[PDB]
Amino acid sequence: GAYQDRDKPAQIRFSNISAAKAVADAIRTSLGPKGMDKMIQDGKGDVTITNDGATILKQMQVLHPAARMLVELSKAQDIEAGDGTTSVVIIAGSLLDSCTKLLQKGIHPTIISESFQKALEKGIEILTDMSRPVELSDRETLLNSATTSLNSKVVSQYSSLLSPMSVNAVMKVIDPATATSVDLRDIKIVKKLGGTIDDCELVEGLVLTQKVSNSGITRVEKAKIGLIQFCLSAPKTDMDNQIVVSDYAQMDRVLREERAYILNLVKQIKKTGCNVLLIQKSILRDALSDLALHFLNKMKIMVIKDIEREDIEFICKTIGTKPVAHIDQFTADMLGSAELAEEVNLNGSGKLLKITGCASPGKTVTIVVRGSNKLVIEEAERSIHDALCVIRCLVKKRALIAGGGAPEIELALRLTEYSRTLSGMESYCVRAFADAMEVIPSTLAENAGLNPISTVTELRNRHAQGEKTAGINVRKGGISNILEELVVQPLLVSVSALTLATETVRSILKIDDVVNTR
Amino acid sequence: RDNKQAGVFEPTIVKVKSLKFATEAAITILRIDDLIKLHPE
Repeated sequence: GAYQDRDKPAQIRFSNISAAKAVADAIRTSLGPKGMDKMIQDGKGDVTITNDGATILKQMQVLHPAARMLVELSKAQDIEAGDGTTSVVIIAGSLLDSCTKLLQKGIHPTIISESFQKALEKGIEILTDMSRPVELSDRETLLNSATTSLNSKVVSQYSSLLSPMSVNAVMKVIDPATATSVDLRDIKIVKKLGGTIDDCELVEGLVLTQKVSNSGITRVEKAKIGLIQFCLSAPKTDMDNQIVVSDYAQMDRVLREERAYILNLVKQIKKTGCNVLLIQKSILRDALSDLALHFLNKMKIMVIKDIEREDIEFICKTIGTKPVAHIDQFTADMLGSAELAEEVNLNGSGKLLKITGCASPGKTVTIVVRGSNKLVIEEAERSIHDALCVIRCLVKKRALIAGGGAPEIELALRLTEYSRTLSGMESYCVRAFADAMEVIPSTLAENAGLNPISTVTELRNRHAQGEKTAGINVRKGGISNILEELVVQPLLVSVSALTLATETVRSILKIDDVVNTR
Repeated sequence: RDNKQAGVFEPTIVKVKSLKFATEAAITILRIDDLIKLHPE
């Protein structure tokens, strides 16, 4: 028969597989309702806590390229789903392990990839079959999906309050009819140190981390809001200009007249009836002058400096107020109005801005995050963002799956019988594929402190007539109908996980050697 | 003794916020199970 001359490709394949498997097992701990988070200390000197896999891998400075592809995989999954990043990477690891098995099992990798394609086709068909269509309008199912995703990170601490938080926010930002993929960047996240995570709050309005600049005005009622871009200072042209002084009345004419100019500015501003001022950055040139601040405070106008240009679109969306960039266009027509706006006082003296209640309800919304540790706050915001992501995923496909590994064991069973039906070495491939999917429930049991093999085997035996409703339960410490324990995740999550993992494993199999470069 | 008679009093918010923050700290640190070190650039 044909002879294989070289062995460098096989060895390098093996090296990559071992690296991937090691990374998978390193992530393996952090997973599921019993998940345990990790901490990474930056070489810079930064410290982070995390349970989500994607952040873990981004904090990884991985050397071996294969795991860098894995990190990239996790990044893609997160930018798609939000959790299951753990799940998808662990599937990747198990797949490559079975790939090893198949490599000393002498089968050429290309056939492995094609068989894997057949396997993922069967799996996607099965997964689509098993789901439960669910309308977006049913709050309680949304809430269940939330608390399903949440009770895997640290914020399970206040899961009970955080879940309605997220679901209400998303409902307020979506269009409940078009079933589009409503953007997450319309949701504002605020990392404010201090306080308690319990004290996390929703603001149906606008919140700015900046601080006031008026000394005397703190709270304003029935305030009318206006956002202005052109600077309030001595007029400085785009092109170079300069006042020349050569004569007598020039001095006082100048001084009096920049005063008069600023006076005209502020006087028109008031004549519009506004009482709350918003000014963006103008680092290129003069910002709001001090003298104009004096006038405004004299006229009792709420004022704010240093509005970031990236925030302007969000602000105008939220409070419903198009900006104004020249004096004339500033008119009572465009002045937005809000029910209340003022500066709250938290952090002892760390002060924050709230604008609650707006007659022009912007579709956007913001989140205030509280808690003691800086790191725990960052982890909490990560988890909340993941919750919003998973809700959006559910919006993408109005399909629901009970979580708790039950889809995965369902997949293993159906794929195993499919492999038994289908002949050829691809049968061996698919059997390996099912044994690969077998891992997630094993990890769930392990982090649950239960006998993994016995539990997995018994759960398959149950599932032989115990369809996806049944699965591994944490709270009872055994196997039950998970759906009635209300632990469900959207179809898109595991679907994307499987698809991405399959493509990456095929691509990895294509690899044979690594060449150091310049 | 009786601190109420003795006048030994503390404000409630002290102990309340104290216990709450202590609980949060315990939750944060206890969930740890691995550090990964990076020698600097």
